[PDB]
This record gives sequence, C-alpha cells and structure tokens, in this order.
Amino acid sequence: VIVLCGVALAILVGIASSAACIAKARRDCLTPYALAPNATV
Amino acid sequence: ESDKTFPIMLNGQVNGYACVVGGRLMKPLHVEGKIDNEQLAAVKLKKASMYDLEYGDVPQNMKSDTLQYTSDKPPGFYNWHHGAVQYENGRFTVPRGVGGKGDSGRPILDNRGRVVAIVLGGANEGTRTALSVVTWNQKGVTIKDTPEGSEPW
Amino acid sequence: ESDKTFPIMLNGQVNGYACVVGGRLMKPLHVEGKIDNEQLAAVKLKKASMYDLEYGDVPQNMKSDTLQYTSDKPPGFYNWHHGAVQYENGRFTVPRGVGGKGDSGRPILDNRGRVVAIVLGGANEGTRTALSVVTWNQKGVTIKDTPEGSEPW
Amino acid sequence: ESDKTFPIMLNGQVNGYACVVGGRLMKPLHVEGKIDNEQLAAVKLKKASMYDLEYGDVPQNMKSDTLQYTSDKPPGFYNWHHGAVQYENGRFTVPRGVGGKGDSGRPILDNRGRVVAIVLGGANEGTRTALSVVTWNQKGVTIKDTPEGSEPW
Repeated sequence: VIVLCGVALAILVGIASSAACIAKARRDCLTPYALAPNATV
Repeated sequence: ESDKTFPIMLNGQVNGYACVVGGRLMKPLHVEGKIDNEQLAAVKLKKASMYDLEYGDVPQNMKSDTLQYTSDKPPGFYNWHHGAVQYENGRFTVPRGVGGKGDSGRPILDNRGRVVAIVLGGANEGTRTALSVVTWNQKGVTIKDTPEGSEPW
Repeated sequence: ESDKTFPIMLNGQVNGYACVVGGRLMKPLHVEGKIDNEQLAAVKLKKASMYDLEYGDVPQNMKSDTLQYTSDKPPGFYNWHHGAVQYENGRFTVPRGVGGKGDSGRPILDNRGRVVAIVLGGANEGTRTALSVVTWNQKGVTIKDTPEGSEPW
Repeated sequence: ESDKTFPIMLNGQVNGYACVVGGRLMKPLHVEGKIDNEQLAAVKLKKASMYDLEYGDVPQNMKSDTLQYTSDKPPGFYNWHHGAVQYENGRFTVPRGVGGKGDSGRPILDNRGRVVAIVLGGANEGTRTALSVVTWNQKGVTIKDTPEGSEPW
C-alpha cells in the first residue's frame, strides 16, 4: 500500500506540477502577445 | 483628452491609474487600489506579474472608447500627464525631476492622440530622468523597459 | 419632460427605465440591473410576470413626488421620450424604426402632465412601429397591450 | 471655510455631519449611517458613549487643513450652519423653530475661523432655543451640555 500510494502521489505530483509549470510558461509567454492585441503572434 | 484614462484609488485617495488599450484594461500590479468605474471593477484581471501589470478584457459597451496603440516611435517628444517626454535610443526620457509616486498607469501619447507607452516608475542615472515603462516592440510584441533604479511610482 | 423617471443600470447599459406612478415604483420585469435612483433600490418589489412588470411602494420621503396615471386614452399624439407617439385605432403607434431597444420602462405621458401608459417593447408591420405597453381601463383595470410578435426593448 | 465639513448619509438622507478638529475626526455617536467620504470612512471609529460621539485619526494629508478648534468662547455671536448662533449664559441658543433633525454634528465656529462646539439638539421653553452642545472649557476640557429635555437631532 505504501509503494502504491507512492506511485499515485508521484504521478499526481508529476502531472499536476508539470502542467502548472507549462500553464505558467504558456500564460507568461502569451502575455507579451496578450498585451499586444494590435500584433500577430 | 485624458478622459479615457481612469484613476486607481486606495483609502479613498488615488494612488495609481489604469488605462484601456485595444479593449483591454491594464493597471500596475504594484498599485494596490480599487478602480473608479464599477463596470471596470467588474472585470476579472489577469495577473501579468512578469510585467508588474494586470489586465482584463473590457466588454463591448466601451469597444470604441479604448485607446489605440501605435508601435512607431520616432525620436521626439511624446505626450504625458505632466507634459511630454523625449524618446531617444529606445529610452523614454523625462525632463529630469518632474513626476513621482502615485502616477503609475498613466499612458504616454503620440501627437496623433494614440497611446504608445504606460508609466511604471522612474529615476535618473546621471544625465536624464529615465522612466520605467511597458511598451510594444517594433515587431509589436510588448516589452518592459526599466533602466535600473527606475523604481515603481 | 420625464426627469421624474429613472434608468435601470447594468453592465454600463441604461438597459431600461423605471417610473414612480401612484406612489409605487414600476419597472419592467424582464430587465435587470441597478435602478439609477439608488433610493428606489431600497424598495422591495412585488411581481406581475404575466404583465412582465414589478412594483413596490416608493418610500414616503418622496412618495408625494410620484406621477399619476390616466383613464383617458383618446386617439391622438402623446408626449414621449422620443418626442411623441400617435395613439390610433386604440393602439400606441410609432414611426417605423425610431426609438427602440433600451426604452423598456419608458413612460408615455398625458399633455396635462399625467402618464397614460408604460412601454415594454415594440413591433413593426412596416407602416408603423407597434408598441407593446401596459395601460389602464376606464375603471382603473391595468391591462397590457402587446401587438403580435412584439420584441422587448 | 467650513465648506469641507463632511455630511453623514443614511438612506440617501443627510442624517448628520462630521468634522475633523486638530486632525482628530469627530462625529456624533447617536447619528446612524456612514460618513460620505471614504478617506474618513477608513477611520476605525471609537465610541465615546458618555459624550455621544466617536473619534478616530484621519490620514495625515489633511493636517494642513483640519479645522482649528478654540476653547476660549466669550459670550457673543458665533458662526453656524443656519448663519449664526447666540451664545449667552453659558449655553448656545438659536431663534425658535430654526433647524432640526439631521443638523447633528454641525460645528460652531468663531468668525475668525476657529471651531468651538458641535450641536446635538435643542429645547424651546422660556428663552431663545438652546442647543444641546459639547463645549470646551478654558481648561481645554471637552464638556457636553444638554438643555432640559433636548431631543437628539
């Protein structure tokens, strides 16, 4: 049970944390374009 | 002229400002304070913290009232809340000493009455008072220019 | 004049209007928002959803300033917020495509300084714009009139 | 002048007034509602139940214009909301029937421009209409006075 919960925890942390990282990077990479409605990305 | 801009207020007094460009409101993040227009207050700001700014799309009932941005910046005087600033070599340069805290979010304007920059702060290095500002690159992508020590106003 | 009547406000749209008649606030039910005269917002409304209207007793401090309705509805012109409307064939009629959406709760008044009815929204066959409105019977029976397919304003 | 003295509002009515003396904000305690100014509304008011008042500390920006009080008050005419008050026999008085409810918190001031007292109510029998009032003895001590049966305005 310990190792199974370890797997579940590690997978959830990996997915949710990497997704949060990617979302943050995407958000702030688009931000200079989001502030530029008069420009084409 | 500036009627399109709006103040940001804290403790019942203005402590910053905000502006609408291309239908997107922006206010400095460092300026803790509420917005005068209740319909602007209803918008959900997106925290563009990488530019010390937060923004949100304002509804179409003010579609025509947004400021229009322009990326062209020939070297010369650009209009400002206290007058105008000399743009040079990419720097927005204030005639040294004017301005100060409580003025972030003020647009900077072309003589054509179109917005070109937003005030973030400012200081002097040894020859001119530089303003930290957010602006759009020649390619239109927005960028933050902030000569060191141009602390947020 | 109509300044004794006030706009309901939402999103920044004067999305309708409301009238103080017989000491009761009246506003369209299908229209939601802040009634601009904030004192009117203290009133708790009662609804008549078949008539698409709601009402509540206006506070006494200004209830004597209320407008008063009429039993009179002879055919002819009546002063309106867009100049006048022609009451004809027992119906409120307006030129094809004038005024319109945004006038929900706008009053129509007796030249003697009385209110003959309250508009809800219009329709138009082509010859004239037909108005859907709440009116009054000669014995005081409030009755909604609504040409077929009348849109909300 | 006393122009900047601040109205108190409740249900749209001017239910009272407030003043800032030597930088210390003061308003009646019995007066319900809120101060119409947000800079003052931010003050954490402290109850002075024996004095029927509540006082706080204002943002120091108004230190240059807070109303100057003076305790010394020889008998004579003093400036007031309804033009002037007559001070005699140790009590503040006015002509019969002038003013009333909602005048609570109106200050009294020396025609040289120094505040001296605040109105709380009044009474009618036997003489000029006296005002229930808080006063400042030459010791510099705040003292509340209440003509017999004075209603709280």
